[PDB]
Amino acid sequence: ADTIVAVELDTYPNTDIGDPSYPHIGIDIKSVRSKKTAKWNMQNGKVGTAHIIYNSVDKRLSAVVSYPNADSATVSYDVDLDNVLPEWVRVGLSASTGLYKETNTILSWSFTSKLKSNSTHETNALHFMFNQFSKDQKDLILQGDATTGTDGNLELTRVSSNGSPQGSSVGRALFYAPVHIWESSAVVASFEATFTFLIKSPDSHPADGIAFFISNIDSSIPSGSTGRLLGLFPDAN
Amino acid sequence: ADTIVAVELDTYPNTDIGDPSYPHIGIDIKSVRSKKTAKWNMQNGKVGTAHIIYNSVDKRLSAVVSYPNADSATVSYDVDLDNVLPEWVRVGLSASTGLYKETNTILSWSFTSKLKSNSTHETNALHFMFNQFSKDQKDLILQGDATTGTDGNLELTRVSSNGSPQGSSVGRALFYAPVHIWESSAVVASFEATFTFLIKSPDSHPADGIAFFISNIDSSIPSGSTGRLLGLFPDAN
Amino acid sequence: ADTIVAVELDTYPNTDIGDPSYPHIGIDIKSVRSKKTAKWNMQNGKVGTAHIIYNSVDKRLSAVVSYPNADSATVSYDVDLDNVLPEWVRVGLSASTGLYKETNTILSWSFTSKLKSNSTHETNALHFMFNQFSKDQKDLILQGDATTGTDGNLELTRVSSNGSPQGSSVGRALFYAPVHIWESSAVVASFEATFTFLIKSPDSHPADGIAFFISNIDSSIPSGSTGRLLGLFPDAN
Amino acid sequence: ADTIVAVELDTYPNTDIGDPSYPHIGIDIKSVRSKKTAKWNMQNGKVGTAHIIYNSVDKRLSAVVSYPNADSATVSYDVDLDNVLPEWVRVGLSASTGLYKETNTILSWSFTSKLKSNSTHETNALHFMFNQFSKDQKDLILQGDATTGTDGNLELTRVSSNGSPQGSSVGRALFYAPVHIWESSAVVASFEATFTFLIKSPDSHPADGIAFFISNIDSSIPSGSTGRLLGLFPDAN
Amino acid sequence: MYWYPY
Amino acid sequence: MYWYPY
Amino acid sequence: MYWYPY
Amino acid sequence: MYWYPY
Ligand SMILES: [Ca+2]
Ligand SMILES: [Ca+2]
Ligand SMILES: [Ca+2]
Ligand SMILES: [Ca+2]
Ligand SMILES: [Mn+2]
Ligand SMILES: [Mn+2]
Ligand SMILES: [Mn+2]
Ligand SMILES: [Mn+2]
Repeated sequence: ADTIVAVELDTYPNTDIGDPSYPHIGIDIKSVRSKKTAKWNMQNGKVGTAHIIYNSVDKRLSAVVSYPNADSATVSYDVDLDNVLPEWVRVGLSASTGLYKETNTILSWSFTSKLKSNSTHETNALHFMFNQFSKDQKDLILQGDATTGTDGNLELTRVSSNGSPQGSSVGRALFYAPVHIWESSAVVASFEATFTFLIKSPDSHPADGIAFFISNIDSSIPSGSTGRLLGLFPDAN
Repeated sequence: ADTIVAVELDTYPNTDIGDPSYPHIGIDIKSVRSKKTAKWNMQNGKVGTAHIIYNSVDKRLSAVVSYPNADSATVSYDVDLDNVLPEWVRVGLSASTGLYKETNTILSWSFTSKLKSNSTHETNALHFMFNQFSKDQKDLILQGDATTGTDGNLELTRVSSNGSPQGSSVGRALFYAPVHIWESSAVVASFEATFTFLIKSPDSHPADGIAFFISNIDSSIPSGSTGRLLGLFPDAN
Repeated sequence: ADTIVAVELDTYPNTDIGDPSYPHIGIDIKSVRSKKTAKWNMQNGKVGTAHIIYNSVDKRLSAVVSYPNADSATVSYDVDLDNVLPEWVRVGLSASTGLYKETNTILSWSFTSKLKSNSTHETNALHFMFNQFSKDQKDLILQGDATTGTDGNLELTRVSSNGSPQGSSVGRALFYAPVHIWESSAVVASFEATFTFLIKSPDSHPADGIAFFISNIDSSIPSGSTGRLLGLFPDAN
Repeated sequence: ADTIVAVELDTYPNTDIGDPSYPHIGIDIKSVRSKKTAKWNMQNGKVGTAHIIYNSVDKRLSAVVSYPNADSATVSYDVDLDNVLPEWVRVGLSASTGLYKETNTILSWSFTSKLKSNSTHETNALHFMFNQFSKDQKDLILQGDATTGTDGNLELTRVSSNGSPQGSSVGRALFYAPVHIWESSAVVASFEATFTFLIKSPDSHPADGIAFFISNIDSSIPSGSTGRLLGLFPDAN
Repeated sequence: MYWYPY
Repeated sequence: MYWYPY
Repeated sequence: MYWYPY
Repeated sequence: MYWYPY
């Protein structure tokens, strides 16, 4: 089945499957059980920023999530993506709710991928930046309850007419064109992602989180991957 | 039919359909009969560069074709793209051969599109850059006889094993993801494309040309668009 | 004297020196008497944006000034910069006040210059971006009453403690490193500047304006260039 | 005195002061005695590429030097630049020869520095790229025997009319404008440098190397810093 | 409501 | 001025 | 020397 | 086709 690698912004602690006893940021490598986590002082109703970076020289994936004038959380895990992902992949944002809910709004999203092979400074690069989402976003693949438009924002999960988060929702946004993430011959390969989110829950005690993920070109939402599964995994193994 | 705007690097003068009496560069707006051309001193066997620019403030499409240490060819045409192209399109490269041939090799291709809606500086941008094409270029849509892999380069038209160009050949290369070329609320919309070519002709009698084009998302090669049609138009009206 | 090319955001009509009878935007080529202007519906107290573009292929300098959800002002002027400016220059922002005042606050400023010599694609480029200015902005050359630090912003002219604009004030902000604006062997030379301003006037009678300018590396504020001279020219010829 | 941090491409093994018994790449923190080295299969007469990267999230400085179709050397050292450099610095290239000599040619050099502070996506950035050096390079500060022009290349050390390397030479190239490398409040700060060199020595057994360095704004060449000192340090402490 | 001089 | 759940 | 057709 | 000193 699918191949996933993700940086999750987990808002609810599902201890029954590894989650720490608190909102956290994590790095998932083919499993919902993060290979590493860091606690995250999530702030309901506040706009935040996420930063994921990686380079083949250090083979270290790191993420930073922060809020204006507040401390930030950081997490890093050493991993050689070449041994985990196919050389061609798709990148996207995933989010879900379950019993408890929360809005999972993306206000902006940009990605940059660079690959420099074995020939004088030959560099291949891809860069996209969404500072505003249109109703008809032809360069995005929306899966599940994902929707764009509602005055420039990407709503990953179900939101009512009045604006409240619906429980049991799943939605993903993948950039249309495939990304060449690594090449068995590049001096240096690197990518960096940034997106500003807005997680707001009325029935305070929000769930379940947002995750930036990388997968095989043809990935789709596994059935029953609502709640704790973040719309990324079919089981908690 | 399709809607096509293209900058063509014409190598054979078919002065029967409006063509000038010499190798030229022109701007085509939905027709093979260029709105404006300019003599182009084509150098067989030499690598060259083509720069195409356009911004919504001036509503002027300009192109520059040069060869190292040589005079350059320049052509512009005041045209408002909002009233010619759908707001979502695809960009690519098309080339052809007929009775006479030439190699239509692409060594690199980069593209950048910026859109600034009136919620100011909120900018959306797409940028891709190709310095080398691999045998399996997933982020590219190859049509006709177009192929990549030939060690780094993109061969738009048929070239034999030994390396000679074949006659009656048509090929195109479109970028996978659709592009948002213009938007009503846009304060400023611009884009610029750059590519290096190598048109080689053993029998110093090349034909038919290479072109950078913009079209509807589902454009495909028209029938019999080999030769003088550069694989862009169905007829010569 | 100095050599100055500037795009001015004039707020007071001094129709005695050629000024239009209303707030306008114009292009100045070595004189305060604009080569061409355009009515500008200035909105006191609102943040605005100014986009300036120019490329050597068209040899046309264009500017766009807009306000969120409002019609924009646009002005262009066919001018060949090679025969007006030395190949090395400095770029900056200048503003002034006289009998009447206004705040000439800059919230952000970005600049990008590209030069492609005929050794093709061999491209030289300079790019700087300011989203916030610190109290000690070393990569900036402040002249006159210009100051940074006021929490993020760049105050070109004098503003009291309580925050009101002072009359008879002149200030400039030039980027430290010189810029290579044009070069003989250049296939294509271009540059684009963007900045957000906030012109505020307690007594709804603003003056005198803000301008983006290009000049010789050692340009400095001319004497008595307060008010109508926007701190760019010595006289009004 | 000066504050230095550099990635050196050491071509001669000065064991008498720590150098490994072979050409190497190293990371120098305020001392010519690298905190870490990696052997480097230098190739006299071949054009090579250097890549230095760093980000505040990982606080890890890494460098990659390679040659077309050959293996590359890599070196990394964990260091928090905030505790080593002033927040404002200058960046440059340094090279030297001694008894033994070598050409220390720079064919291209580009740098990018990004700083994102504590306010919604406010990013400050600086980017310059030299693909060709002009005789009169006003945006570069040349020290010592450094010279530009000789058909687009930066020659860091003395080269004779006929083209042979002179012993006992020192030269540096610093980018004119200061760089804000870190800020006591930025979510993420990062920089990346790339330059292609050409080290050629006739009297084979070359010396002494090239180094990418970062220093206090007003750094200058220490006297007697030829040979083993790489034009960076006043002594081997 | 901050917007006008003329 | 919505809510930190801590 | 590779350069000309016409 | 100058020289690797190894
Ligand atoms: Ca969870
Ligand atoms: Ca023709
Ligand atoms: Ca005036
Ligand atoms: Ca040494
Ligand atoms: Mn978790
Ligand atoms: Mn034609
Ligand atoms: Mn005026
Ligand atoms: Mn050493």
